[PDB]
This record gives sequence, C-alpha cells and structure tokens, in this order.
Amino acid sequence: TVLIHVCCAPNLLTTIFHVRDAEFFFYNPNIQPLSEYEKRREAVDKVANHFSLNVRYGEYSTEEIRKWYTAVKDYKDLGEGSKRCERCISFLLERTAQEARKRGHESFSTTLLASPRKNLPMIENIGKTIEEKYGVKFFFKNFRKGGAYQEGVRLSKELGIYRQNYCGCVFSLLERRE
Ligand code: SF4
Ligand SMILES: [Cl-]
Ligand SMILES: [Zn+2]
Repeated sequence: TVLIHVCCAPNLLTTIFHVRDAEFFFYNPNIQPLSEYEKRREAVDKVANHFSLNVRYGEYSTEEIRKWYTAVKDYKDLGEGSKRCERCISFLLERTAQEARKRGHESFSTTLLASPRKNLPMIENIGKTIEEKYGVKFFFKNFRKGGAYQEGVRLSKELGIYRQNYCGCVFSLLERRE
C-alpha cells in the first residue's frame, strides 16, 4: 500500500497508468496565489471524480504557506538540484511521509516522478532522505514511461484538464515572466 503526493492533474493522469490503487495526497502550499491553488486543485478533483480515485486534500492556509516560505526564503536559485527547489520538494514530501506514517501506509511516492526526466535524481535523493527519517519506504519509478506520458496527455486534452506553465511559487512566476 502507498500514499502518493499529487503535484498537478496532468502528472496524476500520467501516474495512474502505472499505479491506480494508491491513496492520493494533494498538498502544495508552494502554490501562489490562491486562485492558482484552487484552479489546480479543481483539475485534480476533476481527474479523481472521473477515474474514481481516492484523493485527500492537505492543508492550504496563510500558516501553511508561511512554513513553506521561510523554509525556502533563504535561497535565490531555481531548477533541479538547486538548494531552494530541494528544500521545497523536501518540504512537500516530508509532509506526505508524515501523513503516510500517521495513516500506516507502508510506502510513499509522488506524481513529481511523472515530470521530465531530468528531475528524477533530485526527487529520488530527497525521497531516500525522507524515508530514512520517517521509516516509510520511498517508491521510485519513472512514471512517464511505457506510453503513460502520451496517454496522460491524450486524456488531458479530452477532459479539459488545466495544464500549468509555471512551477507553482511566486519565484517561478517571476522566472517565467523573466
Ligand atoms: S518554486 Fe520552483 S523550485 Fe520553488 S518549489 Fe515551486 S517549482 Fe520547486
Ligand atoms: Cl511538474
Ligand atoms: Zn505537477
């Protein structure tokens, strides 16, 4: 059994190709503003209601976002294996392992492994650290593969799933605008 963190609906659509019997965990205080949080949570909720997935929605609140912030407020650098995005992702998966340890699941994972390739090493390193600290096994698979990716793209266009074009945080939204 496994608890899977959900980053976004596109990546959930890819992940269910490979693993459909998970409890899913949408927890993303890294997202600003709230209107973008809600639009993405409603994407996922659309996917879950259509495929009858078990999704649990974590906390989003002026507190939670603030724990996130100061947790990454020291760093000014973006990208895989940047310190900031390592503390970020580590914040999210820490909460997912916490929830999985509380609920008794044996393993945790994340739809972040449905993301481009080049991100897998950083996410695997974080997962293993977290595993060590909380005693929930980190499950690693490249979810893009075996056609899952273009399946999940197929359904994204058929179902009108919102596909975001920035990471989530205000830093990356400045980044996209450049
Ligand atoms: S802002 Fe960029 S690096 Fe910061 S958490 Fe979101 S995606 Fe990761
Ligand atoms: Cl992503
Ligand atoms: Zn995502």
